[PDB]
Amino acid sequence: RGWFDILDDWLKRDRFVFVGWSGILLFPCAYLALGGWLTGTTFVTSWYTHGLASSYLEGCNFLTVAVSTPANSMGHSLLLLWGPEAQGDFTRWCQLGGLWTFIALHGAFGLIGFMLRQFEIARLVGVRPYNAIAFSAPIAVFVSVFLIYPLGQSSWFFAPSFGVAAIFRFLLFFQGFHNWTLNPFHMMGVAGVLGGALLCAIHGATVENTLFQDGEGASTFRAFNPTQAEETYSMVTANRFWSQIFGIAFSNKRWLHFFMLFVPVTGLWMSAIGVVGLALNLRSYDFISQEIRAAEDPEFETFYTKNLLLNEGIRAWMAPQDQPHENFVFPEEVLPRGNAL
Amino acid sequence: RIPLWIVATVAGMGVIVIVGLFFYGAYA
Amino acid sequence: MTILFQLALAALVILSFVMVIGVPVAYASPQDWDRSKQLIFLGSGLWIALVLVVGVLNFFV
Amino acid sequence: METLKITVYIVVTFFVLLFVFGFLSGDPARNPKRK
Amino acid sequence: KLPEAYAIFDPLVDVLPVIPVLFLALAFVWQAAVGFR
Amino acid sequence: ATNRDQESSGFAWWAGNARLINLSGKLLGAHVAHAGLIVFWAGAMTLFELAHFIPEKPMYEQGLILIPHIATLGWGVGPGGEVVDTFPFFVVGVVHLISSAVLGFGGVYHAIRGPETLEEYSSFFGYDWKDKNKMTTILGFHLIVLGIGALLLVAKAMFFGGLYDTWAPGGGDVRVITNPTLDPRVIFGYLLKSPFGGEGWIVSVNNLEDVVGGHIWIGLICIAGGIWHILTTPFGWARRAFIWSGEAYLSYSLGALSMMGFIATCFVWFNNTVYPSEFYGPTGPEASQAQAMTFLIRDQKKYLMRSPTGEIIFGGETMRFWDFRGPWLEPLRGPNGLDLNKIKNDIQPWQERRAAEYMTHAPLGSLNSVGGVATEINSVNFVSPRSWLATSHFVLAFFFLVGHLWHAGRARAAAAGFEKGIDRESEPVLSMPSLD
Amino acid sequence: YPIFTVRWVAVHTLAVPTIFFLGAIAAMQFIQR
Amino acid sequence: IAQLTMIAMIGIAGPMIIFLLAVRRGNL
Amino acid sequence: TTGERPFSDIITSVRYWVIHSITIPALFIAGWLFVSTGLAYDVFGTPRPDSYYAQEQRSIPLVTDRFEAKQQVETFLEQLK
Amino acid sequence: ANLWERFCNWVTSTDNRLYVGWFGVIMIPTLLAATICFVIAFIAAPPVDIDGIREPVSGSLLYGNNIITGAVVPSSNAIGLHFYPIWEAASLDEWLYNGGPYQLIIFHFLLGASCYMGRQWELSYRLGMRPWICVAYSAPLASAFAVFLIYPIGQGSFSDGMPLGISGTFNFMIVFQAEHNILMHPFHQLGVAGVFGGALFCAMHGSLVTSSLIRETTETESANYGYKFGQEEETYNIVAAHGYFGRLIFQYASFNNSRSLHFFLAAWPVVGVWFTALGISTMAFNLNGFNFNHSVIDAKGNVINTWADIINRANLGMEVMHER
Ligand code: CLA
Ligand code: CLA
Ligand code: CLA
Ligand code: CLA
Ligand SMILES: CCCCCCCCCCCCCCCC(=O)OC[C@H](COP(=O)(O)OC[C@@H](O)CO)OC(=O)CCCCCCCCCCCCCCC
Ligand SMILES: CC1=C(/C=C/C(C)=C/C=C/C(C)=C/C=C/C=C(C)/C=C/C=C(C)/C=C/C2=C(C)CCCC2(C)C)C(C)(C)CCC1
Ligand SMILES: CC1=C(/C=C/C(C)=C/C=C/C(C)=C/C=C/C=C(C)/C=C/C=C(C)/C=C/C2=C(C)CCCC2(C)C)C(C)(C)CCC1
Ligand SMILES: CC1=C(/C=C/C(C)=C/C=C/C(C)=C/C=C/C=C(C)/C=C/C=C(C)/C=C/C2=C(C)CCCC2(C)C)C(C)(C)CCC1
Ligand SMILES: CC1=C(/C=C/C(C)=C/C=C/C(C)=C/C=C/C=C(C)/C=C/C=C(C)/C=C/C2=C(C)CCCC2(C)C)C(C)(C)CCC1
Ligand SMILES: CCCCCCCCCCCCO[C@@H]1O[C@H](CO)[C@@H](O[C@H]2O[C@H](CO)[C@@H](O)[C@H](O)[C@H]2O)[C@H](O)[C@H]1O
Ligand SMILES: [Cl-]
Ligand SMILES: [Fe+2]
Repeated sequence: RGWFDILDDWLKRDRFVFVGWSGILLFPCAYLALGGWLTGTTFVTSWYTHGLASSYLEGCNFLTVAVSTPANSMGHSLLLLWGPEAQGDFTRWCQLGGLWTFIALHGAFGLIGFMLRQFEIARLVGVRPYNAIAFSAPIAVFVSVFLIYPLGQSSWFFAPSFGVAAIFRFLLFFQGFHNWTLNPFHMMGVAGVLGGALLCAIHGATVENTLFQDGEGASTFRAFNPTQAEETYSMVTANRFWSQIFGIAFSNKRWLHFFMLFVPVTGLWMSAIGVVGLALNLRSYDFISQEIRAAEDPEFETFYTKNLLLNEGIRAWMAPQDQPHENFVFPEEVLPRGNAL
Repeated sequence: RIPLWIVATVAGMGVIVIVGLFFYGAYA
Repeated sequence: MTILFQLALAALVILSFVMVIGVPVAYASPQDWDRSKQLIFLGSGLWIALVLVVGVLNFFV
Repeated sequence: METLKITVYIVVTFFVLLFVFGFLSGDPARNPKRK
Repeated sequence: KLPEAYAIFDPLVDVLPVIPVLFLALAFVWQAAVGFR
Repeated sequence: ATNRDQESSGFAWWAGNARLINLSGKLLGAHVAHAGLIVFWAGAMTLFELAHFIPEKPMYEQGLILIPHIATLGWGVGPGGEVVDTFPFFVVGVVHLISSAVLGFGGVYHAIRGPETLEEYSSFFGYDWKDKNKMTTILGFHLIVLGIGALLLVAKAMFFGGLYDTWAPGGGDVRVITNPTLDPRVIFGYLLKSPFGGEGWIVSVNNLEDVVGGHIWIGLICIAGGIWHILTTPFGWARRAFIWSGEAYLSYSLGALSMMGFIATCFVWFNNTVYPSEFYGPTGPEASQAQAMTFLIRDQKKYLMRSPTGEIIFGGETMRFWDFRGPWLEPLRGPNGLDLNKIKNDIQPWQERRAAEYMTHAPLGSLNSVGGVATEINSVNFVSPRSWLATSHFVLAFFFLVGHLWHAGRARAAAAGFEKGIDRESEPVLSMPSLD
Repeated sequence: YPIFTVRWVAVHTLAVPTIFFLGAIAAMQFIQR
Repeated sequence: IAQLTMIAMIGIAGPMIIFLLAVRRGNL
Repeated sequence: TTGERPFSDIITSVRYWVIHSITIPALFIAGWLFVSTGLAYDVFGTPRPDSYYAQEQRSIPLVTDRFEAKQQVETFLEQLK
Repeated sequence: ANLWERFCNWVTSTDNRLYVGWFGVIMIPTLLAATICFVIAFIAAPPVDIDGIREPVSGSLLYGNNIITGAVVPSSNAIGLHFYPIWEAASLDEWLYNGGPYQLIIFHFLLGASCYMGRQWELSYRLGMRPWICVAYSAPLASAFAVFLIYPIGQGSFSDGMPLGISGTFNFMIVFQAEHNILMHPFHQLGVAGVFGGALFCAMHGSLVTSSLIRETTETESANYGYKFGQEEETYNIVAAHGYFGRLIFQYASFNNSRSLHFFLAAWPVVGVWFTALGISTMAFNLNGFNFNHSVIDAKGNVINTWADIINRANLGMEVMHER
């Protein structure tokens, strides 16, 4: 029927793991991203890029292994294996941080492939593609944080390193240098994530506690049939309960589930916008009125000014080791201390 | 054939001893 | 008396292992229950006597 | 200060007694299915 | 330390407190034998 | 067998113990086997702790929580908490292990082989959850047993060697209490005290005379209440106030145990009398005050303040810990606070040694047992036993509050008959008028 | 029932390097440090 | 090694009770 | 469902065990020999525990140039040698 | 009948617009008091000497704060854990100066929120519902207890409680990381897994239900009008959603049971938040997160830093600046 049609029928054949046309992009890229992370955290050091041990081979544990970012002198180089930095040598490629760019690029294209997989499966199954719409928010977060943020900064060095404690360092770095908690876009992100967790818990508990008695057993899970046409829980009772407890309640189930879609997706998109702002150092670091007031009044002290002092401490005490390329030598007398404020 | 509970118990004990080996290496 | 107490304590450990394996097995096997009950009574008496013997030999060792 | 303390003690005692005696006033009977 | 005459059973004591935890695991093992009915 | 699958019982495997609700013999077997598990942990943990116990070193530097409990009872210890013989610790562990073997035998017998229901065999042991009189009779028997246990602690303190008194002059010693506090005003004034700072409720008990007298009162009250519940039936307000079912009684016990767990973590964190700092280590306030006093000794050869109520206290951040009372600090405390010249020329070497040792062992550590501040190297392996006991019992108390909420709600719903869900033909909200 | 399926490929591309890596990490646990 | 072997023996005590009751069929 | 043999039937099959009682130890031995013989250090460039610092210096060997980073790493490795 | 009969029937009435109940007769006055005191303190409270060394911290809007930087400052370090009502101070000025409003607000709020949980149970009982929504609510309530009560009790002062403000909350977070290394605590990692997974599963469940809505409307009409309140038929095809999600990962990773799925949705963030609240309480008793400082040493004895050492450097930087 044509090689394209026969290949298309093979790719969308029902099996244990769906392949599809998107699988050609997804499975290699996702497999290489995961395998590169496991290989880097198992074997590959960060000694020449960060001056850090970050592999199981060096003695780190699961919390402290990472595939670290390339050195700051690499700039925003793609760091291809055949590129001018590694020149085909796999060992120098690993030593220079090429595994980080490997994982980041293959992970980006794997995320693209997974979203295309969502679209393809929604097309063949026959459902609306709202799962892909919702997955646009993790993609926005990944693109803003792992790609746009280092591209706005000096190099790939200041992107997050793929590891647990390295991500914790990234959090503390953003607090100390960007005052990222003070950013309203991050605030909307936090509201979206915590509201999504609240909505998950509250909707699950509400459904589980407004169930219809559809079976004789005391374990209600077997009282549900997937092919049943009736609702398994009482929306009227749930609406009455939440109207009398909280004042307001959902009355439209479709609006409820769209709202569950809407809240964390919008939160993640807002946080991605804020991260783009931080990529250009367009931070919400300070309030100018409070800076002027604190300059003109030594006795003025708020929690915001204390947070600024804590950020100064973070910056000065972590910068020489977190940024070894700058050769920061801070003598003891210039380090901020509370006993000198 | 081998009963499924035998396989499940053997896999659980193997994963428990690999976790214990990793924690022993961590404390060492 | 030292090696005697050590042997009695090792015998207590072995008999406790035997009872731990066997008593739920005998309790959950209805077919062979009569000889099982006789062995359980004998083992319980032996276990109590071995505990007392280990205690007094501990006071002697 | 003492008048405010006595007022707060009276208010708290009143509300706590309302709670306690309300839950003693046949609370399991106030359900839609049984009793 | 333990009394010296008990020292030869010192490794056994080293594993004694972990035994109740295994009891919890044993329950699941028992359920695995009966198909979680 | 009967009630051992979902179709007959209605409960899945993950709720399989709920199949034991109306099977008195198997339920008794589960309870006795579980009690055997508890006694087994006590014996095995005592033997494990003794097998790695250096009697010359303090107990709190070796991660022990059960040997301090026996040591507080005045067993195997001398003046200053020194270990004079480790044999009673071994006796406690061995007797617990053997008794756990006996209890495990009984639990396995009643769970597997014994009668499934106790009702037909014995009217005395056969019980129905709805039978209020039988429930109160069993409660009375257990109250009598608990009163006997409290009186056993009293007898140990008064007749069988006494208890370790950390407040004994010279640095604490095993002492036989001869004059317990029988006065109800002190005993129930401990009950009526505020739970906040400077008052501390029953956690602020600071002498063994009060402890022994309160235990005399508790034992007598428990025995009297046990007799009262054997002889009487629940009154009408009690019958109309409670749900009378096995899950309901379980939920009441869960709420009580959650409250007791919170009281226990507060006791082990703040009290240094029934949890002596010789065995359990200093409390957090104790360590901070010891640091202030030792640095005062260092700087004198300035830590003084005035407090909100007008009293000489140590200065600095440790101003928050000015309500601390310890046996090494009380000789240096005058009627207006810390007597400074009495610090200068009445310090004793044992108090200074205690203060320095308690400086070095503040209740501060990590999950991988690294001592000191969270920003310091892993040179010292120390987490205080008070921290372990307080953290574990807060976790258990919170989860038992959650269990109390779960079982109390389920018991109310099951008694009212909608624990399995809303009846489709008799949904109550549909008959209710709309809110607007 | 065939053997060389897509499921076989996915399972084994995740399975073979997993055991290789686990042996590597155990041999790491016996490094003198 | 002695601790490991003791762990192994106590850990096979229970599952082999289950194994014996399953093979010699009884009321598990 | 989908035409593949069920996982339970596969893992309970004796033939599956007799294939997988040889291949899995072979891969485990391959990984153990990869680390224990020291091939992993050479393949991935991870320093050995005595190869972090040169014998004379205590400076961390950061690379500082984009197009000479390979030669810089090689220079560090020669100075430790 | 009796006045007590009429009052009991009104209190437990399901015909009230907002249910009161007995938990509500405690909840309404305490929460009203806490709310009124919070609004008044957030707008107009004078500066509070939180550290007890006469350097007060201004938290109210009238003293030079905005919405972000405004807070109700925790009570003074000189107060400690002492009960500090209004009548325990010599004057209202002294009560405000030592942070008494914080104690009033947090005590009333904790009482009111516990009674809110009880009220949730009570209304579920009066409506013939299953009773475990209050169990789900116990996780944020445990978190509030941990940061407002349990952490002050462990540290020995209500001055270490979380301030009632946005920037004060950030200050609480940073000082907590400095003193306890909460990021390396597995209970906080379980909490992060709980909230991240809760957001993920919320978006996932919403997108799968929205994806499989049954056609009941036109293109001009909003799809939400396809559902009637109280309709008996299901508004979405759960079989189609299960088929999609089974093809997205594999068939056995998908819930065919809606009750099991909704139990999982309830259980994951609730258990995670339980563990993070317990983490805050256990760090209140100074059982801190994993240290891992100097975990890699070379052959010659030189310390090889890891990412944990960078974290410890940052924590030390926060620690030296928050003290004195
Ligand atoms: C403290 C823990 C504990 C205890 C005491 C019990 C006790 C009990 N459970 Mg149970 N259970 C538990 C935890 C526990 N459970 C957990 C964690 C789960 C979840 C997996 C379950 C799930 C569960 C289900 C699903 C069911 C039970 C049932 C039962 C009862 C009958 C047991 C039976 O017939 O098994 C028979 C099993 C065997 C014969 C196998 C051997 C077991 C023996 C007793 C082990 C003894 C080992 C020990 C070392 C021997 C020492 C003896 C020595 C002192 C001489 C029994 C009273 C059943 C019930 O309700 O009955 C109506 C039932 O259907 N349980
Ligand atoms: C004295 C305490 C006590 C008692 C007697 C009971 C008794 C009961 N509970 Mg209950 N419960 C309790 C405390 C208690 N609970 C607490 C504290 C909580 C809060 C967490 C709960 C929460 C709870 C729920 C949510 C439910 C019950 C249910 C039940 C019934 C069936 C239980 C069953 O088969 O479990 C079988 C046991 C298991 C499946 C094992 C669970 C494993 C635990 C959760 C993890 C243990 C982790 C361990 C500490 C560390 C790791 C161990 C290591 C091996 C890895 C039974 C009447 C069920 C019910 O209502 O039935 C009517 C039910 O659905 N309970
Ligand atoms: C709470 C614990 C408890 C309870 C309520 C029961 C209850 C019962 N058991 Mg049982 N049992 C238990 C524990 C318990 N047992 C233990 C631990 C074991 C192991 C030794 C046994 C072994 C056992 C066997 C072998 C048999 C029973 C039988 C019976 C039934 C009749 C007993 C009778 O007529 O006694 C009448 C009263 C007496 C004989 C007086 C007993 C006096 C005791 C021994 C003194 C204890 C002093 C003190 C309180 C000890 C405290 C210990 C504590 C601190 C741990 C009855 C339902 C029988 C049965 O099921 O009948 C078909 C039966 O054959 N039990
Ligand atoms: C395990 C212990 C226990 C248990 C479960 C019971 C259970 C019971 N007892 Mg009881 N009792 C006990 C021990 C126990 N008793 C002892 C030791 C004594 C001797 C002093 C008595 C004396 C006794 C009498 C005289 C009566 C009962 C009654 C009752 C029944 C009604 C319970 C009720 O509504 O009280 C709920 C509690 C209250 C209504 C008290 C008011 C609540 C206040 C506000 C709580 C304040 C505490 C607060 C949380 C702070 C804690 C600290 C505080 C001390 C400051 C119930 C079956 C009654 C009954 O029906 O008799 C058959 C009855 O008249 N008991
Ligand atoms: C509906 C039943 C389950 C409900 C609860 C599910 C909750 C969620 C839990 C999820 C994990 C556990 C799964 C259930 C487990 C379960 O039900 O157990 C049983 C089930 C196997 O049962 P069967 O033997 O019937 O399955 C074989 C079928 O092919 C039938 O012939 O196990 C699995 O599916 C194995 C999982 C590992 C398979 C690894 C394959 C990896 C290949 C690569 C995959 C890539 C996909 C992503 C693409 C981007
Ligand atoms: C980079 C690169 C590459 C790639 C490679 C690959 C793709 C690899 C893979 C690899 C792999 C693929 C590996 C694996 C690994 C694995 C592991 C290492 C595992 C581990 C595990 C564990 C440890 C477990 C755990 C657990 C869980 C999670 C749960 C339960 C509990 C436990 C703990 C048991 C190539 C050559 C192409 C090119 C060049 C570059
Ligand atoms: C004192 C002592 C003793 C005793 C002991 C005892 C009492 C024991 C017991 C023991 C036991 C009683 C044990 C048990 C064990 C168990 C086990 C080892 C299990 C495990 C499990 C697992 C591994 C699981 C798995 C699974 C399943 C099946 C399902 C789900 C999934 C999973 C995977 C989780 C003797 C006599 C020796 C001697 C003297 C000393
Ligand atoms: C019902 C049931 C159950 C449970 C069970 C139980 C819980 C039991 C218990 C059990 C028990 C609770 C047991 C115990 C045992 C013990 C023993 C058997 C011991 C013995 C001892 C000995 C032999 C000693 C030795 C010695 C001494 C003299 C000292 C020195 C050291 C030594 C260790 C060498 C389950 C969950 C499975 C499930 C199903 C069914
Ligand atoms: C030994 C001791 C002592 C003593 C103590 C005492 C003397 C105790 C007693 C105690 C007591 C004598 C307690 C009591 C408690 C009680 C309670 C805890 C109650 C509860 C209640 C309830 C739970 C109720 C509920 C309700 C309501 C509210 C309403 C209606 C409904 C109902 C009924 C549910 C002292 C400290 C001196 C010293 C140290 C040691
Ligand atoms: C803080 C201190 C608290 C002290 C508490 C100790 C008191 C113990 C005994 C209290 C007795 C209360 O007893 C209870 O009272 C109420 C009100 O009078 C009685 O009367 C009630 O009857 C029915 C019962 O369904 C209710 O609908 C009705 O509202 C009410 O009139 C109950 O029939 C009686 O059970
Ligand atoms: Cl600060
Ligand atoms: Fe839903």
